[PDB]
This record gives sequence, structure tokens and C-alpha cells, in this order.
Amino acid sequence: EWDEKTFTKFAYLSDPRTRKNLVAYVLTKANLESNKYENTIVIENLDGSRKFIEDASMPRISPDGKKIAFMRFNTAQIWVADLKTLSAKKVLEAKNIRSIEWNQDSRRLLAVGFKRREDEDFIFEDDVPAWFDNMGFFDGEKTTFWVIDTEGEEVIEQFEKPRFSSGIWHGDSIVVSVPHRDVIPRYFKYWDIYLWKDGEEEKLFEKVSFYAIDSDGERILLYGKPEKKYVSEHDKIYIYDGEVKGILDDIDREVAQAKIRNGKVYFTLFEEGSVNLYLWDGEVREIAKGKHWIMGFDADERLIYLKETATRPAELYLWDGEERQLTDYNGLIFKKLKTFEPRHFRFKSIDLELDGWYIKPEIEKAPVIVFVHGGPKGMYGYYFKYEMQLMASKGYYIVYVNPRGSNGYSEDFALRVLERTGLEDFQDILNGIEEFLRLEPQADRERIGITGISYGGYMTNWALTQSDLFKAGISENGISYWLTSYAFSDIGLWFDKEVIGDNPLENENYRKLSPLFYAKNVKAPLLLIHSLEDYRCPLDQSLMFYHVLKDLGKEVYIAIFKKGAHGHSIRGSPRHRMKRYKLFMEFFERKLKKYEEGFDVEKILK
Amino acid sequence: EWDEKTFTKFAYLSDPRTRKNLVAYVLTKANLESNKYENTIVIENLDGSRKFIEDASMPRISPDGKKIAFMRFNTAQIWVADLKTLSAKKVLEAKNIRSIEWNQDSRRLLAVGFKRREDEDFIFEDDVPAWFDNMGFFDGEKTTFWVIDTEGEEVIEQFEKPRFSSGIWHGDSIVVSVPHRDVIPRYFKYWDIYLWKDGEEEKLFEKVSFYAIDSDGERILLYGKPEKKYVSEHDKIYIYDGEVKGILDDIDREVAQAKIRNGKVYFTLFEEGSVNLYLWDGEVREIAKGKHWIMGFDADERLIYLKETATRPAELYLWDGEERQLTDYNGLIFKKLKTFEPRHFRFKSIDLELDGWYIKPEIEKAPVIVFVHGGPKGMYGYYFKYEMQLMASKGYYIVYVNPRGSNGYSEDFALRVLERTGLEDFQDILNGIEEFLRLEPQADRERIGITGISYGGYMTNWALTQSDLFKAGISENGISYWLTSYAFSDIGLWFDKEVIGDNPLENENYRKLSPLFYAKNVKAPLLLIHSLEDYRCPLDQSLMFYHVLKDLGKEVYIAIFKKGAHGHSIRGSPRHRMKRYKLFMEFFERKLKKYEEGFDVEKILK
Amino acid sequence: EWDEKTFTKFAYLSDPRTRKNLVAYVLTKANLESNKYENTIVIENLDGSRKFIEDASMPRISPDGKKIAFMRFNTAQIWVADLKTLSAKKVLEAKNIRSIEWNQDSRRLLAVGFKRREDEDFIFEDDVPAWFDNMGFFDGEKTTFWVIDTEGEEVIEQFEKPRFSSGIWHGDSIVVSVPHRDVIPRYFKYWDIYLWKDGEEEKLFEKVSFYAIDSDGERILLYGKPEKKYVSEHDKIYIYDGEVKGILDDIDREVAQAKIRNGKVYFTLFEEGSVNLYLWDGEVREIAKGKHWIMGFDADERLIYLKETATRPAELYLWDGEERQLTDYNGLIFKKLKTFEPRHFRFKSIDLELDGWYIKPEIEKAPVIVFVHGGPKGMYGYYFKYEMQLMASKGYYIVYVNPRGSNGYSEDFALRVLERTGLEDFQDILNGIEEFLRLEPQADRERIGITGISYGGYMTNWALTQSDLFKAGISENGISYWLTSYAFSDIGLWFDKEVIGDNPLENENYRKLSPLFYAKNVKAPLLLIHSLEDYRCPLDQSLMFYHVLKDLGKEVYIAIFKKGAHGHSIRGSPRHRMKRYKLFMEFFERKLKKYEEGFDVEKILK
Ligand SMILES: [Mg+2]
Ligand SMILES: [Mg+2]
Ligand SMILES: [Mg+2]
Ligand SMILES: [Mg+2]
Ligand SMILES: [Mg+2]
Ligand SMILES: [Mg+2]
Ligand SMILES: [Mg+2]
Ligand SMILES: [Mg+2]
Ligand SMILES: [Mg+2]
Repeated sequence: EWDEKTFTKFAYLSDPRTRKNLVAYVLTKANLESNKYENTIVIENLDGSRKFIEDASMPRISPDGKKIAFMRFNTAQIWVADLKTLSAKKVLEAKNIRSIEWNQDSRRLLAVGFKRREDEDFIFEDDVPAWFDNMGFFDGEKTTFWVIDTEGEEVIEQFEKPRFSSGIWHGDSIVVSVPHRDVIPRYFKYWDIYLWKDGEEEKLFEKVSFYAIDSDGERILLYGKPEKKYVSEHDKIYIYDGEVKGILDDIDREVAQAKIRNGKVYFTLFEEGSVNLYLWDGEVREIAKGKHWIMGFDADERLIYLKETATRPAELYLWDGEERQLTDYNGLIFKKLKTFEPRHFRFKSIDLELDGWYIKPEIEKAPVIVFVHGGPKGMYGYYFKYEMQLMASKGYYIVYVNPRGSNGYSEDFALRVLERTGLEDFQDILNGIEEFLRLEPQADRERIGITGISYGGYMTNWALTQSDLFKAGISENGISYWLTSYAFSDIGLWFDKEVIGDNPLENENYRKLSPLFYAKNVKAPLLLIHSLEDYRCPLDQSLMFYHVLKDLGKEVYIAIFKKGAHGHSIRGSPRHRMKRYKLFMEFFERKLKKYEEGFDVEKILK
Repeated sequence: EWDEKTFTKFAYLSDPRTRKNLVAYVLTKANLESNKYENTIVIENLDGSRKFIEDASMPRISPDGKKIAFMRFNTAQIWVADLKTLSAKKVLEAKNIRSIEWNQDSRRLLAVGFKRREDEDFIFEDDVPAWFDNMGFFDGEKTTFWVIDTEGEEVIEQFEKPRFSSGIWHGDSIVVSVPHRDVIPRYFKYWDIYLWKDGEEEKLFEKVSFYAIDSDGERILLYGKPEKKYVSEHDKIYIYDGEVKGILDDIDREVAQAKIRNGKVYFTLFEEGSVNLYLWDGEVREIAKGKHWIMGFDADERLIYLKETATRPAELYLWDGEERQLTDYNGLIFKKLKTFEPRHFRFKSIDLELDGWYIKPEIEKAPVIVFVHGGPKGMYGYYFKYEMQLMASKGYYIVYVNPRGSNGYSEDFALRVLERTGLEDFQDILNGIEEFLRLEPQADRERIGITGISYGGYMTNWALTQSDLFKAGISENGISYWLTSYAFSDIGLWFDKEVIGDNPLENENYRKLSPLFYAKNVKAPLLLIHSLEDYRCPLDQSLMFYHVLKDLGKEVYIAIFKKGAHGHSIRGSPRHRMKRYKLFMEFFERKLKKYEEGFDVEKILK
Repeated sequence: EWDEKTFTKFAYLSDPRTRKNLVAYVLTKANLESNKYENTIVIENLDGSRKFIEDASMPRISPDGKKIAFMRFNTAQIWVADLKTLSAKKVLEAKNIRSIEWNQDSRRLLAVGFKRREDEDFIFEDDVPAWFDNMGFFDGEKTTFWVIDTEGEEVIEQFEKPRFSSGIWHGDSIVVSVPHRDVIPRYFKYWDIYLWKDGEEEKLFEKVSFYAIDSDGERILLYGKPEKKYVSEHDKIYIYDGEVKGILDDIDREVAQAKIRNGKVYFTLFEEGSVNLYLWDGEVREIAKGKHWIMGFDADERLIYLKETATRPAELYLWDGEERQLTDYNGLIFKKLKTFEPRHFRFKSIDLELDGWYIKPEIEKAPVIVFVHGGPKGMYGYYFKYEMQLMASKGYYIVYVNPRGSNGYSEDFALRVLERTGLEDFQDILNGIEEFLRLEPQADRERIGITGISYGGYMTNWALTQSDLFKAGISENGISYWLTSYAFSDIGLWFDKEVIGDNPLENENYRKLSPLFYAKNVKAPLLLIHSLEDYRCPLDQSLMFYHVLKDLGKEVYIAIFKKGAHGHSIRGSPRHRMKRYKLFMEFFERKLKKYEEGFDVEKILK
């Protein structure tokens, strides 16, 4: 049976790594009773023999295949284990490390972390932004780079860089990507790239729209473009060996992840609902393309990847030749648990033809939940979406589309949304719902709800202020006012200028496209959901909407989770997440399936 | 030198398991200074290479030999380790699990446990009995069955059954043995047996006197009889594959343990003082028969067993072909510690000829301690009996017999005791002592003591009320009044009806054969020993005898151990057990070897 | 509204003391949320000015009125405070002190306590009984006497005496009352009395049936008789000044409490349902006589006492001249809480006329709960009985009587019960119920239940085995088998010989008058309630009855409280007591008011 606890039953795989004949990855479990994620590194032969590093993550297999570094968290500590016996030693006790990567010598690690002011009474800020979702307040944060010798166990080189810099090995050098500073740092837009060795550095690029993501010791793999006008442009990949060479210049899709392994580049593309795995070895070759999301991959002598589908969390695969499924962690649970395959439909919207999906429940007519993805350059299609399976099992149609602005299509399709949030993209959603209703006469047009997180939250607010179609909404971590998004959120300073418009203090678009200013129009009951550590869409986006809607006599409720960032629906504590799922299902049960007055959360939850 | 601490010096082996070329078992040590049992799983090659899983028990080797599940206790947790490197992951945090067993797939475990009401202020009972020795109060206890997937780490099936049910895998099915319910559950007498799979079940047997103990995936091994009139009847073994086939119908001895391994059944028999290991492969073949107790065994590609003798705790052996001793954990200790081999004697008693044993000390005449085993269907012979070696080292003859009622002989011999406790079986003991005294003129007939636990405690009480032969007694966890045994103990409701008689509220036998009612006859000093968590023979059995004996002016003492069940002499904490051994030896020193007035335990113990 | 929590709302007063113009007493509150009794000493002027010693009890005001000793518990510590400012110093850190009493010098205290063997693993006993209700296992307990100098803060004299001795000051001497030892100590029957000073002693009495309870420095007040044949005989009081003088020889009622204050004796008598306060100053004078229980009193320059009634817990009063109520702790609570005054009725039973009471609810007919008091020499009448008010508020008639055997009447009436438990006294109960039913036609004869604790538990068991009148019973801490009461309980060795009969191992009365042996007769559902530290009626009394009743197919349930002695219904933790009250009310709701099958305590309680 699907309910608010079902997500705790799945094994969650991440961070796959492979060297020689070995694969490692992390197995994570949500333990509802201790209220903790549990992490286990699993190392597999390729045999199917498994061994374990318990209470650990960040597996990094040494280039020589003889050992594995990993992190245990608590302060964090870096450990190194022999892969033969897995006997381990603690190497470095590390607060605030975000990455470790072996040097080609299988002796040194590069660790990138951060340092802040850390006064126990006040944060002090002189740069921007003051905070970032999932990181906290910056408090003057600088990036730190440590070269650690894992034999002697010492930091043998260290240097700092501006906030939000990154570093990868390039042979015995380090390629350092630093946000370019103009009036403010040009986050996500321009970087300066350096080559660093032994306390000295050479600037490789100045003010470019890509950063270094991998190296094979001869070539540097760069991610982005040489110059973007919009951060929303499709990120591409480039090889640099002295000359910068685009390897996908003729493919009008965005790269999701990429790695270089002896001059061959493995990479994934967002494509019409899927995230597909390709290889480039002079030409682009399809590796794993279908109705799925390749969530992660790694390549050395072998190529392994994590593939998630609409109805299964990610499992591990090995590519031959041919795809071979390596793991089946959830196979036994899913023998007993019904899932629902989405049905793809094309529909016309204004000038375009778009992708939609719906899931039909067993079935009278059935109520309908419309889901809107975040972004706007998010993408729905073929990954595992817990709420959708959950509500389909409870008797709802689920419908959702990729409006213009979505990832997975041409760059132009993504960029059509800019300065037009709530305009054509909302029409796309309404037109997809109209086509879905034509396809499915058993969908009850008189019981359609809408929900989404982030931009989907924005769109749920917007939908209730612009349309009388919806009977209920659940809007989460959303946007009701772009001006405060611009001035308050971690990314607003550059992101809103692009997506909403320039001259934000004068531009009328900031109120014209803001649900807050049309609150009077709202007629359907609404549940707002927010979390107190969300800095991507800060609390005022929900609480202002909630207060103004109350000031106008509207039926509205707000659940404010005391912990959690923007992605807390998926990343918050298991107990936190269970409570959100329960609220979510009960709001729709009691406001969409069959309207009931009030919403007594004490009685409803326990 | 033997004393109250010597038992802490031995290594105690248990729970042997074998798959392919591997053996595992548990090594337990009594640590007197931390006052804890320590458990180490040892895995041996077969090489004699050893490896270790520390602070753990319940080794279960997966059918494929690639891994080992085990328990660590504290709440209990199930872990799974790769047998190659022994790297381990925690699979399930498990309060109240009593068994784990792998499925043939080496992926799922079946765990059988229990659940109770657990109010912190009161136990509430609506079934029977309210408590069970070594388990506590039932508090509404149900049995729970969990199928655990050890990859994904989740319970994927669970169901509950009445109290005291058991479960074993049968291929992908579970055979569930449940006590049959009439007016009360017919514990130890009738079961219903089910075949369970995927939430459904078929009843295989109704109200039978056997339960399922093993399976080879085609055949179910059943333990008991199709129908017993008396629970005291010899348990036998049956193979069920559609038809129930007795495999020892022509052998009039009781099976102690049995396992099925690809259509071959390995099993032990109680026989005249020994517990011997046999194989059935169409005919019964002797494997390990002699003056010893096969305490445990396991078979897969190899057959291993634990063999204990009168003078050595259990050591591990492998059977070829020929018996090979694999371990010698206590060999070095026993080079320095004198032991005493018992001398077997036959004697006549009324209509029968019986087995007796005695140990002769160095040697004047020497005082004599007569030991009486529990049961009555207990059995003395060739296992390691700490008190016997201990008191023999201190200058005592030790004598003990198997009276009628004992295990190890024909069923009829066992059943002669029923309704006759303290009658012929006591005469058997007196006749064995008479023959022993004839054999050993250096035994001092004027200094004979008697002691026993459980039924042996009953018999020590009884002996002091019926005979003037004994100069002292130590009676432990015994019986002085059958009526309260019937109505108060965990098993009395069915057990006393069989062993003492029907219509217990009217049957005069319940007082006629009860030491309490002859307390006036007592002339020898007596130490009573009890423990507060003994529900097999509850406290009133000792304390009523103690109070009535004091009320009659008799010299009697009672030591009431604040923790511990019926078997606390062997299972209580090392400090608890050391104190009991010390009391036991000192009572006999000061009341049997040389009578001394009083018994100042403060001075005597420390 | 009355429910399982209402008892927590009352202030409970105890231990009144008075010197000069001061009164002190203890105010106790049951705090359900911390689950603790809270104790506050209150000192009142006589003004009505109040002051406080918080978290303390055992107020002892010094003879000179200048200071107050008291105990704080945790180990216990004796403190002394100046009564003017209540500034306090700790005098002696005291494990196991049971009493403190000032010497006439207002400098020394006499503290009487106890010491035991205290091995952490086992209790060791060589005397009798092994345990006592509300004290635990004796573990070789001796009585200790300490003279404490409260200035220098030192024990300046100490000596020990047999278990269960007591001591009071007599000027600079100590009168020591010690149980007389024959085959066993003659507890509650004969004492030896000593006069002790400065390490020497003179025996004042040998083997007498009284002990010293107070002194005025010239006269010793003795409680009991010079010689009792039965402990059940009425205790009287005597003044000893060289000659023993009976002061109530012509009053055929038992003294409940007595104190001597400059040759005047204040004392209470059990009389037909009341406990009344008298003075003797050469003649007996009535002080406080009525429908009430004088729970405690003290006299110096003033006379104060605690008076409880059927409808109010005890409040404090001062006697002038005339009774003046001093406190009204519960007056505000009882403005809001309905109470029910019992209605007294006379009835004929065989050869006697007896007292009964009933409470009529608002009112169809109403179901009836018959309550039976403990003892048998207990007494119902005019004290505050929580369950009665509780069940009357829930729509039940409450009826209860003083059968022969009760205190409050002639000695002969008390002694009629001896060897006749369950015979005439049970007929008395049946005849009282018959008269009550005639008085109250709205009582539903088809819904009568019975309940009691202790002897009342015995009688509830007995009632269900002998009568078909009752539709339900709740039997608590009761008797189902006298033989085990005799041999197992703290007092059985002497108490059962008197109340049930001599030669307990042969006397057929022990089974003839035992509910256990008539268990087959039971037809009404029964809840048994017991507690694991009850040594007055040990657990087997309930659990044997429960098991045998289950063995006979009867509907019976048992609630076994994990902590608590015989009086745990009133003395157990507030949470423990709340749960018992809830069970008690729900059993009657669901088995007496309207029979319902089953009894799911999980659902019923929470
Ligand atoms: Mg280190
Ligand atoms: Mg991008
Ligand atoms: Mg373009
Ligand atoms: Mg785990
Ligand atoms: Mg058997
Ligand atoms: Mg036979
Ligand atoms: Mg002091
Ligand atoms: Mg009395
Ligand atoms: Mg008389």
C-alpha cells in the first residue's frame, strides 16, 4: 500500500565510481525511527561479489585501483581503505570539505572546502549574496583548496579563493574556476579559470561562461559556453588542450553531466523528458537512450551508470557492448507495490506542439492533480516521482507537461520563458490539461487541482489567481512576488534580471507577473508549504501570499517546516518528509477528492 | 586449582554452522571483571585459518557461501558481512528477534520474533500462561514473522501468529507451526502447521504432535509424533513430502536435534548417558557415538559438530570419514587443571537395572555428594558438569544416577515416573547410592549429602523429608508443592496434569508427593537456592519450604538471587554464578564435610 | 467531572505535629506529569500565618518549640531548621531511617532504622519471614538505633536489635520493644520490652502482648494487651509507671492511635464506621466523635487533628473547647466536584444486626457495585473512598457493609470470623445486599458486581465461586489459596494459623475456604489486579486463580502492576494509580453496566 511512509522502503543509490574491475556507490536508506539517512558504500566486483564500508559516503577509488578514500560525517573525517581487505585509516579530520578527488599518483587528494567568519552571535557580510540554499549564510565564506598527502596524512599545499570557486586536478596542476567579479561576482555566468601549481598560477581564461569539470591529464573538459548571453542557455561541453574545441556544437540540447576518460567523453543530455547517456570519441554515440534518467555514471576500464525510470528509483547498470542491469535493490519491494507508467501525449499550444504525460488510476470519474515542475528550466518525463505514484494509487489522475521554458528541447524553447513567466508557459499548461481531458473522459473536469514546488509553486499561485479551473492547490517553496525574489533570494540578483527583466526596481513586469498582486482573484482553497532554511525562494514568498490571502478572506493554510532548504521535500529528515507527504495527501483528499470545511492538522496527522 | 572462578577460564563454543568449505561458531567467554558474557563469531577455513566477527552471535552463513548474517545485541541489530573480507553492513535494527534463517536465494532472511503490549506500569494478560521462564511475562505476546530483504534492507513481508509459533523456510514458502488452541493453547502437545506464501496460507496439519524443524526445499523435517498421549513420550523425526514418513519408528530413543541436508537427515539421540550423532540416508548410520554429548552440529558439504565429554567443555570436530578434532580452545587450561572421569556402574532397583556413576576424589573415608538431574526426563552421563569436577577436587565422592523417568532409555522407562514422582524414582536413587557404597568402602556413609536443581531440587527436598540417610542438602529452583507448580508456573497447566495427575484441584497426589507436607520430618540442614525470574519453578517452591521449615524449628537457609531464570546457575551473570558456586561449595564444606553451626554468608563469601 | 485523574487534584495532609503555638503537617500532591509525590511541610501559627519547608516530610518540632527536624529523601538526609526563620542545616545523611524523635533536651534525636546484608546479586535469609510488604526482602535485616546530637551532628550512641524492633525516648532512656523469639519471632503477638541507657539495659517486660508507643518522661504508654490469645483481639492502651494500668479496660473497642502528654492520653477508637478522638484524664472524654475518621492528631499546649469524612479528604482542625476547622485545602475543588454522602442502613444477618451503607447515583434502574473491605478486621464507614465517589458519579449504586470480623464493634464480633472466612461473613454481605435491594427498588438486581482489595479480593473471588448473584468482579491483591498465604506471605506463618486454623499442613479448612478449589463454579467475568512487590498477598494468589480459571474456560483477565506493594492502589506512582483507576472503571463499564465481549486494554486505555 502507498502512503506517507512508503519512500522509507526504497534503497537509494548515488555517486557511482569505477576503476579497473571495481565499482563503488552509496546505498542510502531513510530510517524513519532513528530519523536519519543511513549511508553505506558498496563495492562490487563485476562476480557480483559485494563488500561494504559502513556509515560512509563519497567513495573515491584511487587511479591505481588499490585503495578507496571516503568520508564519514558526524565533524567529517577523510579515511583511506585498502580495497583488498577494506582495513581503513583516518587521514584528515575535515569540517567543511565539499569535494575530494585523487591525484593520478594515487597518493594525494585534492579537497575543496570553505571557511567563514563563524562568530557565534552574528553573521557578517560584505559580499553577495548573504546566503545560499542548502549552504546557509555565507558569513564571508572563502573557498579553500587543500592538497592532502594520504600516506603522511598532512595538508602539503593550501590556498584560498573567492566564494564558490572549484578545483580539479590536471596532472600535477590544479585547474581553479573562480566566479568572475564585476560589480558583484558573476555567479553561474562568467568565471576566470587558473592553472595552479606549487603556489603559482597562470590565468587560462578570463571572464568565460564555462568552468573546468574534468581532466584526463592532457585535456581539460569545460562545461558551459565560451560566452552566454543568458544563464538559461544550454550548457555544452568543450575540450581544451591549447585550443578550445566544442564537441556538441551541432546538438541543440543541454549537457547534464560529463566526464573525460583517456580522450573519450561520456556525457548525458536532457532530451524531451529523458536524460540519456552518450559517448563522444570523435563522433557522438548513443550508449543508454530511452524513457529514463541516467542519474550518474563513471568510466574507466568499465562504464557503469545509474538509471532511474518513471516507476523505479535508480539501479546500477554496466555497459558492455550492451546494457547489463547490475543491481536490483528495490526489485522485491516493487513485486508488491503497484506503480503506474505515465502515458505520453502530444498537444498544441498557441504556436508549438508540446509533450504532456498523465497517469490514469483504477477507476465514476476520477479527480485530477496537475503537477508543475520547477526551474523554469526544469524538466518532467521519466524519473521517479514519489507524489505522482502515491496520488495515482489513491485514485487520482496525474497530469503534467513540459511548458516552454523547460529543459529537454531546443535552446530557443527554453529561452521563450524569459520575461514571460505566467504568460505563454501557463497557457501551455492549460492547453495540455485541455488535451488530457479530451483523451480521458473519465477525468473529472470539476475536480482538478494543481501543485508544484519552486517555479511549480509560483505556477500554482499564479494558476489560482488567473484561472477558475482549479478546485485546490498546494503551492511549495514558491514565488508570489518577483521583486523580493530578486532582492532577497540567494540567486535573485542575476537570476531575476534574466527571467523576469532588467531594471528590477522600475520594471512593471515584477508586479504584473507576481501572484501576490492578484490574490483577490483566488477562489480555490490553497495549502502553502515552506521551510525555514529555503534561501532559493525565501519564506516571504509563501508567508506574504498566505497573510494577504487571509487579509482578503480566502481559505488558505500554511505549513512552515522548521528545518530544511529548498529541496526539503526530498532532502529533509525522514520524519519531516513523512509529515509533508501526509499533509500533501490529506489536503487533496479533503479539498479536491471531496471538499470538507476546515483542516484540523492535529486530528488529520495523528 | 578448582574454585568458584574456574568456570570463567574456559572457552564456551556454541551454534556451529557450515556452508561449503567454511565453518562458523560462537566463542563465549564469562568475563568476571566486566561481569558480562563476551561473544565472538569465529569462521574457520578447513587450512585451520581463523577469522573473527567480534561482539556478535547467531552466525548464519548464506546458502551460497558468499556471506554471513549475524546479530549484535545491546537493542539487537542484524548485520550482513562478506565472508571474503568480513566488511559488514547493518541491515535491520531488531528488538525481540529470536531467530534468523536465510532463504535459499542468499538474499532474504526469515526473522521470527515477538511483540507484547509494553505498558510501562502493568502487564496485561488474557491468555495463558502469563509468563515463561527465560522470556519474562508474556504481556499479550504474539509471534511475528518478518521476511527481510538484506540487499534493500527492508521487511518486505510480515505477519503475526499466536504466542509461541515458529517458522522455517520451505523453498519460497514458510512453514508456520502454531500451538493448537483448545480451552488453552496445547503447548508442547499439539500444533497446527501452515504453509504460508505471499499473504496466503494452506493448513498442512491440524492438531498434530509435531512441528516443522527443517526443510531441504522438497521435504519438511518434523519433530515430535503424529499424536502423543504424553508430552513425555520420545520425540521422533518424520520426513514430509506429501506423505509423512517416520525414519526412526523402530528406534525407541528420543531425538535431541535433527537437520535435513539434501534428503539426508543428521540427528542426535539421547542414549544411556550420551547424546550420539547419527545419519539417516535410507538407513541409520552411526557417525559419533561414545561417552559424550554432541551438543550441536551442522552439515552442508562438510559435517561438523560440537562434542562435549564428562571432563571437557565442547570442542569442534569435523567428520571425514573419520572424526577429526578441529579445535582445542581449552587444551592449555586443562593441562594444568585436574579432572575426574566418572566411573559407570550398573545397579538393581526393584524391577529394573539402572545406570549410575560416581567420581572418586584423592583420598580416611571421603564425604559424598549425591546429585539429582532435572526433568524428570533429564539425563546424566557424559557432559561437562562443573559442580561435579569442582567438588571432586575438594575431596568429595560424587554419585548420580538415571532413575526411571530419565531420558536415554526406552519410552516406557521415561513414562514410569508419571503420577509417581518421589516413589520408585527416589527408590532408584537410594538403591544406586547403596550399590555405590558397596563398590567404594572409602565413601563415608555417615557423610552423604544430596543436591539438585529443578526436579533435582524437588528430589533433594523429598529426600530430606523421607530418608534419614542425608546429612545436608542443597535444593535449587525446586518443587516443594505440586499444586502451586500446576497453577503458578509457566508450564504447570499441562505439565503437572501429565507428571503429577489429572483433576489437580481434587487429586490427593498433589499433596501426597509434595515435600512441603512432610517438612516436619526434616533433620539435615538445608540450603535453598532460588532466583527471582524463575517461572519454571516459581519462588514460592523454595520460599514456602523455607518458611514452613523455619516455622518447624529446622536449620534451613535460603539464597534468593535477584536476577536470573531457572537455568541461572549456568546462565546468570559471571558474578552471580561465581557467588552461587562459592555458596554451594561452602555449604557442603561446612555442613557435610565437617558440620559447623550457623552459616555467616558475609564472613564466608568475603 | 470524576475520572481516573481526579485523585491528582486533591491536597493530601498527613503527620500533624504541634508544640506551643505551632502546628506542622505534610502537604502531599500527586503530580501526574512528573509522576512523583511532592511533599511540603507547612507550619502554621494558630494567626493562620503559613510557612513552608519544601520537598520534605517527617516534621518533628523540638520540645522547646525553637526548631524543627525533618527528612528530605532522594538517600535521605536529616535536617534541622530554626522555626523563626526556617534557615536549615543538614545534620545526618541517613539511608534506611524509619523514625526520628526528639529527646526532651531539644538537642538529641533518636533515629530508628535498619541494616541488611546488601549483596548486589542475592538476598540471604536465615530468619523469618524473608520479606515484608512495603519493606522488600529482609535480607538478614536488623533494627538500628542511633542517638544523634543535632548540634555537633554526630551519632553519639548506636546499637542494634532484632528485626522489627522499635524505640522511643523515656526521659534520657530509651524504651526498646523487640519481638519475642520462640521457634520464630512472635510478630504482632509478643514483645520483650527493655529500658536502655548508655550501653546497658534492664528488661521491663518479657513476652507481653503490648509494645511502648509513647512516654511523657514519667509514664510509658503501652499499646496492645498484657496477653493476647489472638492478634485479632482489640488493642488497648496502658499506662506504666511501675504498675501497668489499663485505662480503657471497660470499653470494648480497639484503640487506633494514642499519645500521652503530661499524664493526659489522647486516643482514637474504631467505632461502627468512624474513628473518633477521645481524651483520658482520669475519665474518658469525647473530643471529636461523629461520621468521620480522625486520621492523626497531636497535642502539646494545643490539640490539633486531621479529620477525614466520606466526602472530603482530611483537613486540619484545632480543638478549643470546641472543634475549629483550620484548613480548607480542598474546599475550592469540592465546590465544583459532586460528592455522594453514603446512606447508613441496619440489616439482620443470621444472629446479628449489622451496619451497611450505600450511595445512590442520579438516576431506569442503576447497576450496583458491592465493595468488600480488607482485614478481615478492616472497617468501612466514614473515610474518603475514591473509587466509591468515582463510580457513584458514573451512575452506580455503591453498597458495602461491615461483616462479622470487622473492626469497630465488640471484640467478639471481630473474632467470629476466625476459622470462618467465607462462611458467616459472606452471608453477612449477601444479607446486606438483600436489605439494600429492598430499600432501593431502582437498584438493578440483574447488574450487581463485587470488588475488593486484600481480604476484599479474597471475598470477591469467593463470591464468584459461591453465588450466581454477581455479574462481574474485580478482585485485587487477594486470596485464592490460604495454604500459600500461610507459607509464602510476610505474615502468613502466624496470621493464617489464627484466621484460617492450626496445623496448616493438615487442616482441610485451608482448601475448603479457598476460592481456588471452586474455580469451576465461576460464571461472571473477572478482572484480577496484582502488583509485583505485594508480599502481604503475594502474586500467586492472583496468578494461580487466573491460570486455573483460564484452564477451566472462564472469562478472566489479570493486570499485574510491575511496581507496588499491597497498598499500591493508593501508594503506587500517580501514573500507575491513574491506570488502575481507568482499568477499574472501564471493566465495570464494559462488564457490569453493559456487558461487551473481550477487553482490549490498548484501545480502552489509550
Ligand atoms: Mg591517521
Ligand atoms: Mg545549464
Ligand atoms: Mg537561439
Ligand atoms: Mg543499513
Ligand atoms: Mg521430547
Ligand atoms: Mg510404551
Ligand atoms: Mg551538617
Ligand atoms: Mg489491633
Ligand atoms: Mg470475648
